[PDB]
Formats: sequence, structure tokens, C-alpha cells
Amino acid sequence: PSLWKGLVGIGLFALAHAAFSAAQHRSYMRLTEKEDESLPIDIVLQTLLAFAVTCYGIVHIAGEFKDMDATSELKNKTFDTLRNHPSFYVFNHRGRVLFRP
Amino acid sequence: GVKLTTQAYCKMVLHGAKYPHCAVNGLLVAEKHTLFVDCIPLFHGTLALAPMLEVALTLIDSWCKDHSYVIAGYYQANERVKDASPNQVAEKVASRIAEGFSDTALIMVDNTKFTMDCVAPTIHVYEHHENRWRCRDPHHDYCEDWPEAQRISASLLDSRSYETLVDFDNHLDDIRNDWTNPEINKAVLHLC
Repeated sequence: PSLWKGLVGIGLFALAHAAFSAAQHRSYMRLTEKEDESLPIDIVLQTLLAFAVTCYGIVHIAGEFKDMDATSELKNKTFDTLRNHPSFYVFNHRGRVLFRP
Repeated sequence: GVKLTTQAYCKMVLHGAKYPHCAVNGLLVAEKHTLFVDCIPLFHGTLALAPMLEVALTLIDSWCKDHSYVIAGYYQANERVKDASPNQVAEKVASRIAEGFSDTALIMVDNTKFTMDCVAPTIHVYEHHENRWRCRDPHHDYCEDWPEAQRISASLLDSRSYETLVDFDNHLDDIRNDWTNPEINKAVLHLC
């Protein structure tokens, strides 16, 4: 369904928010200068979950596969279509006379 | 002495309108001055192929003898506007069907006179005598009720019933499409 597309959007948004959080946390260190050297569990969990949902949505957004066997889409092609030959059309048929000229 | 019903003429016009750009053909069945009680179409476009014609004729004979009719006429409408003479296919098919009953004569839908209301009788009836096929008198009366045929053909064409019409070729495409096409028959009954 189309909602899949919407899903991926929020995923990116989630990732974007993670970035902001990470940036802020970096400022934290740039003002604390302590031996933490570790991201908050909340931000990494949020980033990983956003990655998972965004990838799952993207896989759907990629599209639908197509079968290799050439007789798949040609199965429904009745003989009433392949014979038309659009380049070799002739307009000397009963259609013109029968219909309004 | 060839006589066909008004429903035969409306079926003629219906099949002509369904595939205006492609030459068509088919049969007309009657009970044993013969009166063609019913008709049936078959194929369009390419018509010189034998196997479809043979399988068709066999199915027509089976269906008719199961329900007491017998095939007694052949119709063919050509593709070209300025063409009104039978081709090899029509001549041989008419000769073969006429082998059973001598009263069988060919009919061809002259597409030059094909109009909305069918002001003049489009069909031309050809007889086989002296081993040659030649047309009858054009001034002869062909349909049983000419004003009725005119009005029913006009109503059917203006009702866009030609798209719904199904011939033998659509049955070949899918059996779910009824080749006996009783739908046009009930429409004829309702109109009459």
C-alpha cells in the first residue's frame, strides 16, 4: 500500500531526530570533558529502531519483482491484438461508411 | 428462394459493427424458400485458415443436430469497401455446406451499403447453379419484416450492444464468453 511510503518518511524523520540528539550529546561532552566516551542508550536504541523500520519500509518501496519466464505477461495476449500491425493500418473498411463521415 | 429472419439481419449488423476493420464470416442454421431461423458468427481478420473453420463447422453441426436445427447458409463480410465478390474461402465453404442440402446458398454483407439504419438490404444472396456461383436479384425482398429489421438494428447499434456481442472467436479465447450469445436473442425479444 501507499502508507509504506509514509512509513519510510517518519523513519527518516526519526533518524534526523537522532542526529540532533547526538549533536546535543556531543556538546555535552564538549562542556563536560569527562571520561564518559559513550552515547546514551536511548539515542542508540532509537537510531537502531529507526534504521530497522526505515529499511523494512524501503524494501517495500523498492517495488515488485518481475518474472523471468517470457511467457508470463504474454499469456493473456489474445490473437485479436497481435494481428493489428499499427503501422500497416488501412482505412478502406466498413467502419467509415457505417459510422458518421 | 432464400429467406432469413430479422434476427439474422440484426446479428449480421451486430457482427459487422463489432469488428468493422476485419473481414468476418459465419453460418446460418435452419430447421429441416428455406427459412434461416437462426445464425452464428465465427472468427474475424484472417479467414483463409482451415483448422478453425473445420472445428467451427463440426461444432455448429453438433449443436444444431442436438437441438433439431441444421446449418443451411454461410455469410461472409469482406474487409475492403469496394469489394463485393466472394473470395476462395467463401466459395469453397459455400460449396462444401451446399453438398448436404441444395437449398443452401451463400450470403455476403455488402459493406458499401452498411449504414446506421441500414436503409437498403446490405446482404446479397448468391446461388450455385451450372457449377457457378452468381448473385440473385437485388430488387428481391430479403428480410421478413424490413421496417422491423431496420428499427431493431438501429436500436441495437445505438444501445452499444455490438461490444457485448460474442462470436466463436471469443469463445475460443475463453469459453466463459457464451458463443450461443442468447443475450442478443433476449434483447431482440424485448425490442420486438
